[PDB]
Amino acid sequence: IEIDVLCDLTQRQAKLYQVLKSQISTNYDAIENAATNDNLINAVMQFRKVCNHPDLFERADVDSPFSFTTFGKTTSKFTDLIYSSRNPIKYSLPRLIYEDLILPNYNNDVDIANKLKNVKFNIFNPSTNYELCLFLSKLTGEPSLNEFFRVSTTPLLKRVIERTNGPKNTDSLSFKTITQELLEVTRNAPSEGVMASLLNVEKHAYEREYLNCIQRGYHPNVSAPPVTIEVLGSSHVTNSINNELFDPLISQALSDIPAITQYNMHVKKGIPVEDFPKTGLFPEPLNKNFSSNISMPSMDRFITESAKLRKLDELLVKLKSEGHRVLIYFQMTKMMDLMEEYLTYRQYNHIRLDLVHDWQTNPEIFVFLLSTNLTAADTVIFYDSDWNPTIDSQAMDRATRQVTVYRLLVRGTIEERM
Amino acid sequence: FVKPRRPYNSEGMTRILRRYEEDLFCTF
Amino acid sequence: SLIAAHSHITGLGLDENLQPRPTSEGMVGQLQARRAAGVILKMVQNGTIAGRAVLVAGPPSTGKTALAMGVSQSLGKDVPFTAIAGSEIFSLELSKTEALTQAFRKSIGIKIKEETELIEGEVVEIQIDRSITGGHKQGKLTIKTTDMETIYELGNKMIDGLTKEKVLAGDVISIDKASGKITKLGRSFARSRDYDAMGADTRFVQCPEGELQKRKTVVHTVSLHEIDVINSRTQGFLALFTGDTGEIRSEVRDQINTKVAEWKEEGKAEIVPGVLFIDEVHMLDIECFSFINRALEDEFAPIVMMATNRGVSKTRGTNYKSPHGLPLDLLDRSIIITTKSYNEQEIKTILSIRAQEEEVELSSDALDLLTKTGVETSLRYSSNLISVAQQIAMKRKNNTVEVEDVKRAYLLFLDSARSVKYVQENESQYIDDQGNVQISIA
Amino acid sequence: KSLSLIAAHSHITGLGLDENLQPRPTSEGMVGQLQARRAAGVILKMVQNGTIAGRAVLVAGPPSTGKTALAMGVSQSLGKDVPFTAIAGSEIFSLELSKTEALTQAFRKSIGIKIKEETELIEGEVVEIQIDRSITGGHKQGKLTIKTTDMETIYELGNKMIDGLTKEKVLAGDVISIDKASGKITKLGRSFARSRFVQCPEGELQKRKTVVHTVSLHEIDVINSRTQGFLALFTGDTGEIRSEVRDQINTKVAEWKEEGKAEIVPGVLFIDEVHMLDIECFSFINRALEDEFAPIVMMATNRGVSKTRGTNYKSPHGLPLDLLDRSIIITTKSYNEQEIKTILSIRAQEEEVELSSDALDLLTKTGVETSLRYSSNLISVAQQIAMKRKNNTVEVEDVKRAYLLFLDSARSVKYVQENESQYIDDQGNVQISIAK
Amino acid sequence: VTRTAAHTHIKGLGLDESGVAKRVEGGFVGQIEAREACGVIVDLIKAKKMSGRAILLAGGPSTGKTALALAISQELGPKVPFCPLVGSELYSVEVKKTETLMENFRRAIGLRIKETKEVYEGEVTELTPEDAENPLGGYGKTISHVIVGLKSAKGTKTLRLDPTIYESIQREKVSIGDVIYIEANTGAVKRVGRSDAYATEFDLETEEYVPLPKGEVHKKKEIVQDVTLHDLDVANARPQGGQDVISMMGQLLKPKKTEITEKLRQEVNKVVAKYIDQGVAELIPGVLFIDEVNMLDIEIFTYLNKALESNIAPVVVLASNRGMTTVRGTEDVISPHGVPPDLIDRLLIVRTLPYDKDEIRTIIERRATVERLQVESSALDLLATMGTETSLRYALQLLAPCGILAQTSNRKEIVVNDVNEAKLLFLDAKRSTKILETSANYL
Amino acid sequence: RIKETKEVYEGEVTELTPEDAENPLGGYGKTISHVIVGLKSAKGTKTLRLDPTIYESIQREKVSIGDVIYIEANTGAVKRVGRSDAYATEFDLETEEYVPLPKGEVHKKKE
Ligand SMILES: Nc1ncnc2c1ncn2[C@@H]1O[C@H](COP(=O)(O)OP(=O)(O)O)[C@@H](O)[C@H]1O
Ligand SMILES: Nc1ncnc2c1ncn2[C@@H]1O[C@H](COP(=O)(O)OP(=O)(O)O)[C@@H](O)[C@H]1O
Ligand SMILES: Nc1ncnc2c1ncn2[C@@H]1O[C@H](COP(=O)(O)OP(=O)(O)O)[C@@H](O)[C@H]1O
Repeated sequence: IEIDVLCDLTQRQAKLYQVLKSQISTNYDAIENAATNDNLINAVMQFRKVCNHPDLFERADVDSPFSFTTFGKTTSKFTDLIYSSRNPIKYSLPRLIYEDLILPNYNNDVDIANKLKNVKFNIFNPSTNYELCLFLSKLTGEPSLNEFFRVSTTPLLKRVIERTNGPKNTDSLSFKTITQELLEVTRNAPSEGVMASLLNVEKHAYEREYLNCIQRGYHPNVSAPPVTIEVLGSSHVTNSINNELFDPLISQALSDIPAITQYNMHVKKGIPVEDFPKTGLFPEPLNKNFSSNISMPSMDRFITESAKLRKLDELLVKLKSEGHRVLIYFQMTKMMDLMEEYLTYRQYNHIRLDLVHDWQTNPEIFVFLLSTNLTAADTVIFYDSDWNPTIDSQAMDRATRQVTVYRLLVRGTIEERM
Repeated sequence: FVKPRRPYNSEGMTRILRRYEEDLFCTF
Repeated sequence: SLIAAHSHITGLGLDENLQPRPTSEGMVGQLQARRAAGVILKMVQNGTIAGRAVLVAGPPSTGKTALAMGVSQSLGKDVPFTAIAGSEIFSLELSKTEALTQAFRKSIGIKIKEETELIEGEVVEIQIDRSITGGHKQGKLTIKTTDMETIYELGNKMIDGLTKEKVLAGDVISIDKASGKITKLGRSFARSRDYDAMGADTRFVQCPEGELQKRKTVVHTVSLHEIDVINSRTQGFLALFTGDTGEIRSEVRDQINTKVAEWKEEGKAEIVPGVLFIDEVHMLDIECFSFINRALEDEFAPIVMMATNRGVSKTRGTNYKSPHGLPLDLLDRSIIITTKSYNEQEIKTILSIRAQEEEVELSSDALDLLTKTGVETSLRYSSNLISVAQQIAMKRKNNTVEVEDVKRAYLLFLDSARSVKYVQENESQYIDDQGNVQISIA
Repeated sequence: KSLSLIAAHSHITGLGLDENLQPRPTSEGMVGQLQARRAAGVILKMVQNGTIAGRAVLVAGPPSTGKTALAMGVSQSLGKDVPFTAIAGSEIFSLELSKTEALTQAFRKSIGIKIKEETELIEGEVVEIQIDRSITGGHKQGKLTIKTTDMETIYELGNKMIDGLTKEKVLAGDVISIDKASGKITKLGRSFARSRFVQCPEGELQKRKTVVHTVSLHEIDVINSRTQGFLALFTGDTGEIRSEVRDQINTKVAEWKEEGKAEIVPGVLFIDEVHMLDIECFSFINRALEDEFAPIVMMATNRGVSKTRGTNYKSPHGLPLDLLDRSIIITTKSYNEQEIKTILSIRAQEEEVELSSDALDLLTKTGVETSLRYSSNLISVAQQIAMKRKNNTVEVEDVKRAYLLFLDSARSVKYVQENESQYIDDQGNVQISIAK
Repeated sequence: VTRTAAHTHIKGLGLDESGVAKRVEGGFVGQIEAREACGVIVDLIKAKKMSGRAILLAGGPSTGKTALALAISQELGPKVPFCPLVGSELYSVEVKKTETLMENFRRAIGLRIKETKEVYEGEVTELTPEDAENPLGGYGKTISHVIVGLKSAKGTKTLRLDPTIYESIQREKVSIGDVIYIEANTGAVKRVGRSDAYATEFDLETEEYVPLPKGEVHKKKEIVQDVTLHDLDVANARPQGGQDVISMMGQLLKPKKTEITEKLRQEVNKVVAKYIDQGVAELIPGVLFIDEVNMLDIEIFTYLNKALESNIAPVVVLASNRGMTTVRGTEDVISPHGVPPDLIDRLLIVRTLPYDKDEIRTIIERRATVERLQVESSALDLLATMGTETSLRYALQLLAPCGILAQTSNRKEIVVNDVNEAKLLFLDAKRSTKILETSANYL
Repeated sequence: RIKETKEVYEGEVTELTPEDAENPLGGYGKTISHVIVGLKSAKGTKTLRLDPTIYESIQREKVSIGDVIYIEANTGAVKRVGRSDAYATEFDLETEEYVPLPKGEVHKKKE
């Protein structure tokens, strides 16, 4: 019983096939002619390698963005791991520009003009403009008259980090909007309330369409740090750059403190909770899959990337349910290793590499792999099928019951001609 | 054989116990 | 609910041989356009071809939007039907080509197969461990059914779903693993010592028996454009509702196309294309037409339906006149369904159907006079007159619209021809195009 | 360095000129145009003298006469460390900058400041590194042995050097460069020791090295303004820098030149297709040229008497007369047969194409007949047709095949003009059907 | 079975080894001289030596210009970057059109780099931080170091981290018993999942269970990456990927197109040239395809005149169906194909020709055999006469309603009567215009 | 138009006592078994047995003796309306908002 199985090319296999077709200057007629005849053999070995398994031509690995960095690498009881990533682009600045425009000294007036424009002539100063401060305090309701001078002279990021929910007096002109008294009810409201459910459309759309189990489809190609600025011979520039890049308030605000460290603050040191540097302000990602740009080689894509392998995974279920002993014929040893790792992933009973004695004595085995003498042998599969009948005849009579021979074929390739 | 469970690692952390008869709240 | 303009049309009214019935499914008349729309409907339902442009043309008040609504109602559930107008393309934060690309990608649905696990049972003990600040959260949950009882481990989101929608011991909850949703079904223990803090009146449900953990396969349809907006940036799920998706790059669309093909190649997802409907397509720039001519040639392209009630008029963005207001390159790659005007019997049937939908008991002679004023004037005027005649009829406290109420409604409210007749003999009272007017009556 | 496939002006390495500013007939890839090359040499001497500022010249002529070739020759003859900004007329029409602001930024990008500074550096090959820890590890002691080809020394390290060596791993045999005052250490590579690959440094190990910096006025303008950092020089959103910081930069640069800490290096701004600017841009350009810190502006245009943009009248060269009053005009002329064939031979040499004499004569005939750029495009496309028949020299048959396959301007107009029923006209009418 | 849309019967130019086009090859019928010129252009692109070469595909409607550009892209292969574009794409509301044109120019040039990655991986065994002596000192953070112990298959390493790597580790939400993946080029951390050495049936977080990674903990692996120059420019202009606060705050902001300066482009070019000089990277120039080139303004053409003279420019392919037409943005400049005379000098025009009745018939034959339909001979002759009478495209897309009308009569044959019914139900431009002229109220 | 039924608990704080458990757990201090809170309003006084988990809500809003608070029934989630008017003359100088004592019963159902 002879039956052939037809398979269709995958996306990666067709991409590699088209790359190989475009690489060899489109002498596909000569490839077909010397395929009928059997350094063109080295050319068609790449084609048969592509239709056999795409990992043999090029191994799949960790998919990550290209790192546009110059870090400290090893040119090969603990090991120190310190962050050392830089940018390859270097912007050089002379010392004269920094020291005569940006730093104060005796011959410039950076600090004097900064004080003149920010303190003495500020209009929120209560020592000179108390009427405006009292007017604004009646307008807004701030309990302190130095609140406006503090707001106007600190940056927006520092304002939005250390913002507190301090109380305000009722005798003011600032009352509560309708949208705010709708939103403040449903902060800790449970489900099945009418007002809580009418203001929670987004979470219901999140769990209606199963958004916490979807996969990430896009990652960037290149990821880079900011451009390094270099000044030769000045430690002040290095100190200022390290303070700006790694501001402890801001980097502490974008993550947490360890829990045992918090226990060491609160109980073993007597520091209250309100004196903690405030934490946990980084936004939560959509899934656990969206938290990074690194994708892993999974052992479910390995099955689907090779069409012949997927057809074997479809076909072995019937042979396992019917209780047979299968045997595969190969031509290389690379796919011998490939089926070794695949069968150890699938935990099936196969050989480790005498063979005839172990074949006859042990019936607990399932699948045999040979590279070009059995009897209780029922179903045989030709993976790398070659129609030279000298090899196929000796493979046939090498191995009581009915015998089914299978051949895997890939549509639209060399083997459809073959 | 039976695989072991993952180790549970909670020191320096509070606890809320919600049992059938009675509820706790342990604080530091 | 409320009554809309095309609320009586739910379907197309076609047989198994794609031949229209004379009066079926809310549609009466227009046999050739209904047959062509049924052919386009089966063309969509096969799902084998992409990027075909269909143009519907005819005079106003003919049934083009009625045909589009019939196609949409015969399309069925979980098939995307984007209905836009030509004026919505022009935006201050999006380019016209980007808005057209998003409108194209809204009309392609992806049906994703997912495998979930359902857990239901009584809660025995909840232990929740939290930090001093409150960020790190972990704990164990002991759920129990009649036959089995296991102990699970909890994460941050699961504890958040446990704290809100307060669960105590003795409550019966249902957990879905892949959606992360916790629903409380009721209570069974009826705890005696209740701290009187809340006014809960939770339901008495029975003990769930059998297997604690059950698997099920669920199917949900997502749009392509939702996948681009989700993958575009960190908080794209907010931008799906706020509309702050400004000019998504091409690399995102290429990688999303590649991953959609990869999901199709394994069996997790399948592509369900839909219909994009553009009403008043003549209200578009010529750059939009030049983009449409080449966006119709892609693999991920829906079937586009366009409607026009315009003859040989000016094409926007140019200085020449073209048929239907459309350039000849777009008209080359379009098949055209034409629509013809109505008869008196069709207008009578339309008015009777709209009276049946609005729940108005019309008399015979009232229907005859409505048909007469709908064949002299337009159909929409006589359709609008029915509710006004009804509201006049309830003032006399009789639930049957006579010809007197119809005559009163015709007297009170005007048509376009009577309005231009009244305007054109009193041109001094109204403001001229040169801005001159007479305000004084003497 | 400076990756490039082949450019269209890649054969021009400068202006071919003598020591008395006389143009040779063939030098540095430039042939013909003796008067235009002499005028551009005078302008080059004006730039290299650096004592005058804010002079605008105009290079006008027919199309394909070598105006961009002249600009590229001036830019190559200037060499490095002199600013040269080349912009188009349509580049300044921004959605985030005003036109006068974009013109101001392009003006200040073309003048630079030469600052000379010296720093003391360490360079050598690492012999052996010892890090010592105590019982508790609170303090760290260290010793580093480093050598060049002439000396060898051993240094005792402190805590911050040890932390800077543990970060960015340094092993034995590595060649590194150490800056003491800033703490930055770079790995130059690995030494030639089989037992990347660079050689061991020579001479002293403590070298005082002088680096000559050149920074434009626009960079100091961006850094001195506090509204954005130096990352706006790369991201490109500076966003309408205020004027007062420019007067502060002007006064600081003036007193720097007075004290002797800096020198001013003026450069050239080149505006290609200057006729596509609005009249507001021309009026700003009129008054921006009388500033003390203004470069020498080169404008190139090829129009006749055409409409000025933003107006309703016509002007010579597309420019108003008040702008033309402050300009000196260089005029380029058309080419002969011999100049065209010399240009084509030079383009053959740069494209690595070997030509027959008859093929060169046919290319010269069809270049005089149609266009210089058409033959200069045909010559590179004939080599692929020649290589399909597997021979190296390009013969007459390849040139005739390329002339048959690829059309030119006048022929395409000729085939359009008697087939206009198949093309879309200005009124949007076309006939697609074959019959009727 | 499959999905087809207006193309995908075209698999290439279909030439010989000498550049001679066959009559029917690659789904192409006729257009022999255009296909030979396109093959010469393909050889010029594969030579990888030329910069700023521009061709123009000039012909009537429905003469096969987009088909020829698709054949160019299929003949070049997926390694060479191909950037399809319409003329209306360049008008953006976020940035000027000149920057969009230069962005597509830099997006049409590819690169291939083999990159070495320093990688730590394993299952987290011990996660113990150490505290600072004065944590509320204002400067300096709360902790000093975090000890992390990792194990692998035949290997176990203990690492001492600075806080900055631990902040990413904490942001990844790792614990004891998780398999992690630390890469040392950018400090990025990937959390793979729970180790399989413990129980896997006591979770509620729908997580997958991986085994231990093979090999040692510290590795150096080679990765081949394919990037463009625009990716490098975009990554440098909006920096994300570092562990500094500018990089972490760069991901949270809404992205926006900016005007990338020339200084960044020169520095990226210098870095790429230094990579190529080390034998690490290789350069793959590509094709930019602009369709409907008459939709561009005079300013975009004037900028193209300067952008083609750069030394890193790709090969640009344009297409137009216009006769003597005024250029957009001008009022009196009449030019061939709507393209100004300053750009035609830097161009090589490839002319496409109209078809014949037999060519229409066989094109309908391939479009019928691609859509998995069989027709009769008389219906095919009717379709060919119909295509000559009205348009090729109208005969092309009348096939699917004919197939649906054949299927609804329980037959797998397209006959003359189905084509007559498709005529009766669907019109073309000429009959619709004839209805429009003889109409009462713009019917 | 949305209608809703509210169950509320408001009044002046009389006592505030975190009751300890009978058998405390090791390694912790002050394990709350429940919280006793006494309320006082006009013509009404009622003490309440509450969840242990509202103690964090007491500690966040800074609720002390003499304050007048607002306890929602189902979610808990106490909040400080202000200070009672009887303590307005407690301190010469202060920065607080003294609100009158609320009228009606402590527990009421309002639609
Ligand atoms: N065949 C029909 N069946 C049902 N209702 C119809 C039919 N034809 C027209 N109508 C009604 O007449 C109106 C036609 O207006 P509409 O379809 O919106 O614009 P147009 O007819 O210009 O495309 C609709 O309100 C619709 O309810
Ligand atoms: N005198 C010359 N010497 C060398 N090459 C020239 C000369 N004149 C023109 N060319 C070449 O002719 C080609 C087109 O001339 P170009 O300078 O672009 O014309 P235009 O002056 O109109 O810009 C360019 O590649 C240029 O190198
Ligand atoms: N030589 C050809 N062989 C087969 N099909 C063709 C050929 N030329 C054109 N076509 C088909 O005719 C249509 C022409 O479309 P397109 O090339 O985009 O328009 P234009 O010819 O105006 O560029 C396409 O659907 C294409 O599949």
